[PDB]
Amino acid sequence: ARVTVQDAVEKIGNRFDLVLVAARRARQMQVGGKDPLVPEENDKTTVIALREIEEGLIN
Amino acid sequence: LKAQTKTEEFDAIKIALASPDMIRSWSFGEVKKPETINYRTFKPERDGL
Amino acid sequence: FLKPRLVDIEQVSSTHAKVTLEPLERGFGHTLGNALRRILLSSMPGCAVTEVEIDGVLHEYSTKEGVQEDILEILLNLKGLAVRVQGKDEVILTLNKSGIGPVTAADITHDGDVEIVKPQHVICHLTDENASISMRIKVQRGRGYVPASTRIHSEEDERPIGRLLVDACYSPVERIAYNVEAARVEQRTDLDKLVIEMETNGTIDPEEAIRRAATILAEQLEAFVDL
Amino acid sequence: TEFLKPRLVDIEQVSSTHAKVTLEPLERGFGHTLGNALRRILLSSMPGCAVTEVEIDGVLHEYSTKEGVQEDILEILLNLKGLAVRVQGKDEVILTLNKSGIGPVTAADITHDGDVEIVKPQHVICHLTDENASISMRIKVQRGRGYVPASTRIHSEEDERPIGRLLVDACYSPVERIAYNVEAARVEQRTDLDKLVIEMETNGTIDPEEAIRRAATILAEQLEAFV
Amino acid sequence: RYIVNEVQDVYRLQGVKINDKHIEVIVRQMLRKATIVNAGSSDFLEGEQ
Amino acid sequence: RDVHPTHYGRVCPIETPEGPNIGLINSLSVYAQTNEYGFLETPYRKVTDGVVTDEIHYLSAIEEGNYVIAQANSNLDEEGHFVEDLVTCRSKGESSLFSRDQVDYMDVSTQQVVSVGASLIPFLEHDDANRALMGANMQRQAVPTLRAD
Amino acid sequence: EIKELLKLGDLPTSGQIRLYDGRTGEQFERPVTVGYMYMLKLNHLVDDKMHARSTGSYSLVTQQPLGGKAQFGGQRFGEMEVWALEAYGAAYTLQEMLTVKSDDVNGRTKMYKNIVDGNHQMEPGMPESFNVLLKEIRSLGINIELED
Amino acid sequence: GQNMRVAFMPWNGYNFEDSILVSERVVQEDRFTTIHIQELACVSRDTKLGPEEITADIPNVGEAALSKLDESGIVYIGAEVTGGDILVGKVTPKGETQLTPEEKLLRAIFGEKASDVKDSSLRVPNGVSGTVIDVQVFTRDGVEKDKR
Amino acid sequence: TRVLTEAAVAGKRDELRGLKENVIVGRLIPAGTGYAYHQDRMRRRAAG
Amino acid sequence: GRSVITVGPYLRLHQCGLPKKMALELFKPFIYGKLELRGLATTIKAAKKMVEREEAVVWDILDEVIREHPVLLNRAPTLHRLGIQAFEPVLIEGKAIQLHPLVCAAYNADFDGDQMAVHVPLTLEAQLEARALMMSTNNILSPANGEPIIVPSQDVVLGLYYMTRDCVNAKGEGMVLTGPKEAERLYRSGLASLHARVKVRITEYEKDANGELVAKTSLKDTTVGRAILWMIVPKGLPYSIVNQALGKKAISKMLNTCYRILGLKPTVIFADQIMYTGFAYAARSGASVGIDDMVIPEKKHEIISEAEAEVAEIQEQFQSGLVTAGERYNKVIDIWAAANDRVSKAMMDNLQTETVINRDGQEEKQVSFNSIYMMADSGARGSAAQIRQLAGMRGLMAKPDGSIIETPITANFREGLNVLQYFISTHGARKGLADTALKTANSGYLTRRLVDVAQDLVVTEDDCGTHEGIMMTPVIEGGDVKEPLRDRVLGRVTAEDVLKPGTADILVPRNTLLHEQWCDLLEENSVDAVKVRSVVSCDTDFGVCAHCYGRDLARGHIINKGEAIGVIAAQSIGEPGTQLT
Amino acid sequence: VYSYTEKKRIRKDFGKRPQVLDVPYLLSIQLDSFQKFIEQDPEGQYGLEA
Repeated sequence: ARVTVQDAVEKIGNRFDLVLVAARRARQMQVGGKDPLVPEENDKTTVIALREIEEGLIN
Repeated sequence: LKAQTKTEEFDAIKIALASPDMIRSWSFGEVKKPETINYRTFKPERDGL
Repeated sequence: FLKPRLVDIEQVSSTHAKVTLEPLERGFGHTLGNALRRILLSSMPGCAVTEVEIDGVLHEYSTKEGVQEDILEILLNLKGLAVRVQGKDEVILTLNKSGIGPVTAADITHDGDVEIVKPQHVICHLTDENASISMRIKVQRGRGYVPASTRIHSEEDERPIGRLLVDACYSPVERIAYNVEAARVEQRTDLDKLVIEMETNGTIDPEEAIRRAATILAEQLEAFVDL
Repeated sequence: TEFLKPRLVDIEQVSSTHAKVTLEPLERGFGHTLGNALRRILLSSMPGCAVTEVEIDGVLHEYSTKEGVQEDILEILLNLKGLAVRVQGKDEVILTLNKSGIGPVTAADITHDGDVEIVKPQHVICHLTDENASISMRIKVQRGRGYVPASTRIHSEEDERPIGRLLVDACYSPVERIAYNVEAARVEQRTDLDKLVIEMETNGTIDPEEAIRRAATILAEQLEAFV
Repeated sequence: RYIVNEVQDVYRLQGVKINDKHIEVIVRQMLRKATIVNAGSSDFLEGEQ
Repeated sequence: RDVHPTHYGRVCPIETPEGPNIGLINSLSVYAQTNEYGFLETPYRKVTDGVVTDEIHYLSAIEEGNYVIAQANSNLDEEGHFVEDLVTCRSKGESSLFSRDQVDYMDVSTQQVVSVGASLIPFLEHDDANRALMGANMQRQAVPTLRAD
Repeated sequence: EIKELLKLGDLPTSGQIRLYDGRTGEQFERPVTVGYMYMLKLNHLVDDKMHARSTGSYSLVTQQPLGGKAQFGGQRFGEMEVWALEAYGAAYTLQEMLTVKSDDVNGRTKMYKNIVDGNHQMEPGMPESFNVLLKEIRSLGINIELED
Repeated sequence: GQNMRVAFMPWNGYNFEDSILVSERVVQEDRFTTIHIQELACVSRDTKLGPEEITADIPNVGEAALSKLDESGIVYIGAEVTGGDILVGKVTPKGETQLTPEEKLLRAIFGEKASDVKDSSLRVPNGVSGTVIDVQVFTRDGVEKDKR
Repeated sequence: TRVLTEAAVAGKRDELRGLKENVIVGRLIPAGTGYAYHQDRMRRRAAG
Repeated sequence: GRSVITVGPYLRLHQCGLPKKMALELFKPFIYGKLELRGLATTIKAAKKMVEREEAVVWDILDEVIREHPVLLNRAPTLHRLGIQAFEPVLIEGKAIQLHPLVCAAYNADFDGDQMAVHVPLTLEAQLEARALMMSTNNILSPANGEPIIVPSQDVVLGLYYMTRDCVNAKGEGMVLTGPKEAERLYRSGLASLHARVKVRITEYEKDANGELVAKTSLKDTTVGRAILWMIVPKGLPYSIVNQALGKKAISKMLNTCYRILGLKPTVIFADQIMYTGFAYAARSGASVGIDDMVIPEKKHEIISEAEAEVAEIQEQFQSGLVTAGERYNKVIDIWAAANDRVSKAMMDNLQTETVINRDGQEEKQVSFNSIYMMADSGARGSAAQIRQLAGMRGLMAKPDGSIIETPITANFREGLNVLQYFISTHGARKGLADTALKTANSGYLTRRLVDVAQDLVVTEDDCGTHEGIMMTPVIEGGDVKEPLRDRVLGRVTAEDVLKPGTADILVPRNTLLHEQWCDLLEENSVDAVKVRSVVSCDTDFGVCAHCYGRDLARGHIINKGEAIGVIAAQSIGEPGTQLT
Repeated sequence: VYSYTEKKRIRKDFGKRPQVLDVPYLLSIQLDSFQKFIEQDPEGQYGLEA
């Protein structure tokens, strides 16, 4: 589980458009799109997107 | 940059005054008979509301 | 190291006793003290009223001609029955009583497996001359605290609508507290002793009590050993 | 009575620092009767060793310094309390520490006896300046149980008439801190269960895995006269 | 600066420390009206933003 | 909503439940008797210039605030008469000092002043009465137990 | 008077006796005031107000809230609580709270039948309230305009 | 209320003034139990079509809904009524406005009350888990009801 | 009513900008991501 | 939905605890979507029946959708922005929302009946703001200044006073220590007293460099308490701050420097661990009350007796004709108040050092172990002034007319004071109650008109164009500074280049992000005039620009462009508005 | 002094003021008004008669 996502806040400073990014991304992981690369572990796709921001691979 | 020429989000509303013609643009019928019922058959009066 | 062991169990009564442990090493008076205390305080095999069918019952909240309290409060008394079984999973105790007198725990159909420890335990009274009561107290054995409320969602398909579901309080114990003091053996520098003052209404023998608890700890440690 | 068998045991091992042992299921007073159990066992009775007795040569004063070492002599001694050792066939064993040269006197400069099991030779006993400096000390690891004081258990040496004994509180504990988390656990269709998540840290003597194993065996030993 | 010194004074009996920007946001809105004094375009007494 | 010593003996500014109907209650007393029309009479013992007679009287709010009456805190002894020669008395509703040769009344019993919810609480003089106000509310909500020890 | 009574035989004149902690058996420092006192439970048994309701049935004619104090209860979201939402940096929950989460009768239906299927993102739509004000001004002579 | 053992000692967390630290004892022994009886009732017959029946049965339901309702349309007193079980079977004359094309003619030739009637009973309000106790019913003055 | 006519009388075409405005209608206020759209709408309004 | 809050100690700082079944009723929707996504459900109808049967299937799925759900714990009646925060629900067996104690300071609540509602984020939008800008562990700052959301203000901090307590009666006081780790293990067995003064070899970090915390060797002498403390302190925090007397606001600024010098995360871990240890020592310090723990001063009764025959002397000086009847009252008032302050001069020395114990020498004087003293040191809830008027004479109150009692209460609440005087004290009760009651209502209405006028103020521009601002100065009135320079400037933007006691050397260029470091400069220089720009002088049309507001926000960085400020200010002035009568 | 029921349970009375006037029916004001209300009244007792 995550205790501090301040890292995500720094990779993408918008903190708003950031939500629109993961917005369309959650859409891909649901309605066709593409499969979630990082093998998920209980964490819904919303949190999975959170993790992808911290790594900064998909923005 | 250049924006989108397609519908993406709502916009600003202009509130001033409009002409009676502007109004009639949405009229799709003229109500004639004022009575809303058929009295006998429990049914909606045609040519009415 | 001298193996942990209990000396002669200080028996003052059949219902309540206090185990005494002499060969306790540094800290075991407290180790086993609480390692047994908690289990002894909750999970223990007891016998409690599950379902009872009384005859004169339109509804459990009725005033039967001849009894001081509710029909359900008759069941309230039945909730803490001091019955002791020998092997049955469940057993039916018939209670029939007609005549001027307090319906004690002696007028019940005394079955061989049903061993009430306190015969004079008055449930309810039957004071009217020409009145009568007749019921069947279906008591079973379990452990812990299990209520018919958490069991009421099903109805269990009841044709004999006299089968009222009541609270199964499976706790023979009531008073478990441990004390400590200087224990002296012949070969050792310092040992601790343990005196667990346990109270049981009269369903499980004091030794069988500490027996079951210790055994459950053994099984709850089964899986805990594998890394 | 009802019986539920242990299921799902999450061995969350870190191999060195600690281990979080999850276990199911623990009914009313089981995450308790078992959690408390381990705490006391780990802080009262457990085979562990560490340096207890130490003799430099004669100058044993708690606030003095010996030319060659920049630290105080007493502080050298607490570094010894940290030295993790474990003898299993002998009670108290006497060694010798001889080192002379530029560099910190690590625990890898001691005479390594069979009984003595220095798991962390890296632990510097005392820093040594760049010179010859013939530092010497009769380091002496002792076997013990959990955490017994060396302030009351002071042996009969140069302690009575004179003053030349600085025996420190040897860490006989293979543990450092105990913690636990109890949250709602379940059984497919049972009511409320507790989840036994015991967190235990070791000092560096034994690998947590077998430590949990050693502990479980000893509790079963406490129930050898019961179940 | 006196208003913030006076209302904060009240807060001195209250032992409160406020980032003064806020007390002033309230004050700025109370001064949204700028009575256009000199004769010009709008009017001679037209109060505006 | 103010309290005044002229309520000592009939009205309880103390007892007034918390919630919707607060402040506007001021309870009726146990020794209180609603007059034939609208008044209320308060039981006071007639102390005639020295001897406290056991004759109980019924006064109004006008007469109470018109005569010198003693509180329930008036130490009598051996005979029932004032052992002292001075006592705190309400002349018009003000607790002041009066001579024994002037006092005309004294409160009958320590209860001839409060209500059901006031008298019910032991040692009211020691705990605050606002807690009795809140306590007033709590009284009319006591829970039904099965076996009442 | 109290004390006179307690010395008759041999009693705890000082109801502040020393307590043995049942957790193990140690004694606490400075014996405490312990004994029998009197409690007073009220009629406030939460089972008269704890009638859980968050999602059920709303009104027919309009967006009318049907519920009282005991049964069928629900948190009253008012215009002042609206300002609370308008007071925090969280503008997204604000959006929800006055559009799809608490406005459109069609908005929640059209979205609930999709969250039960799973899709983490929503779309506004058209608030019927506007549809009232909108046509109303049309009778007067006002034009709504949305271009590009 | 009740008088019992009370001690004064802070535990940092479990008793901040109003927070009371209670021991299993009470709730476990029914030494402080309160009893609660609630009341419900069903409005009567008369419809623009005809009379009504207190069910006298209960059409097209599961096994449970039958083992409890007798030929009077009432639930067996002393049964298990929790959550939202059926209590009183209430019949309601469907009506002209509801009739259907593919069903007509049956109730025009075959009989009379073999279809026009439906089932709109009443159930246990969410939040109740007890036992139906007293039942008092009354019938059609002048022109007697069914077997009831 | 009064303020309604107060603006209508002259025709002060307020583009429905603001908090409370977008509150009653139920749309994005020019704040945070809402203003994102609004800056793109700034360049979009009264232009072509 | 609605719910009550409770303890639940084991819950970490970033996670709250929701009750099993209540959680079910509210997260049902997501369960359905998740079920037909993983491959377990058929249709929504089939899924409803799954929850309908308590399927072991949904239980595992329940774990998956709650154990990591950034939720909004919103309290509707909040007259403040930071009253709406976020946490992480956990499968907890209970009937209430177990909350982490170190957050209650922010909510200004306790554990005894606080009603809160739990809002479910239906879209990732709400979810992302939830753990990002709403999370407790992610916004330990206040829009008023540098107020750390996370701070021990309960007996948990009093528990820490038992930690950093210092009495001479301590076994081990004299030996030396080289390891903080074994110090904690010295107490885990409970041998050397936690009050033992031991010479400790500590490593202290202080980041004065560009990306490097220069450390240094330091030998100090502290109790085993602070020794144990040090073991979990993030490098960024200098030893100086933790070596003190330890108090409510003291431990408050502890974490404040810790954050304003190092960062967020180290503070998170910090807070949690202390919480657990704090509670341990709080238990060991059971503060008792009831008749048995209160005391009476040997000087109280004598000074009252002095001022007793003394007023009897004034009674006689009235029968003689030296003072007027009115001047008699006020004079008596003065001397009883004089006796009142002398009652203070008694119970304070008494209750601050009378406890003496011998160790390593003769009986040394140690701070009273009396719980009243510990309360008057760190503090939790309740003023030691009313406590003062519990063990000492209450003094004077208000009369049924309005003035002040001419016949003071000379008794104390340790004993049971008299009917009549307490009956006049009954009038005092009246007073208090009523006031609170109505003022709260009209105060919220005050903030109503406040927001009614400031909601149009949202930050819409980046840069304005004004070189003007206001003169922020430490308005020193009377003696020492009252309203400082730092807490009026902290969080804003410099209006213009401010100077040092020296000219032609700027300490804060006009364009600067004003925070701790720059405010530390405002404090170490002779600067008295620091002009900081505000919205009142903002040139921005229809709003304010980012460069005019500053960095003040849930975060300590650039203010969002579209961040409404006028609204959060009405709230932030009406907040103390409730504190006004 | 002691009646049929006082044979089983007695409350320790302790009054400081030797009384002459003893406690009456607790709910006087209420119950006796009911008696005046619904009864045969030949004159005009406050109740149905007044």
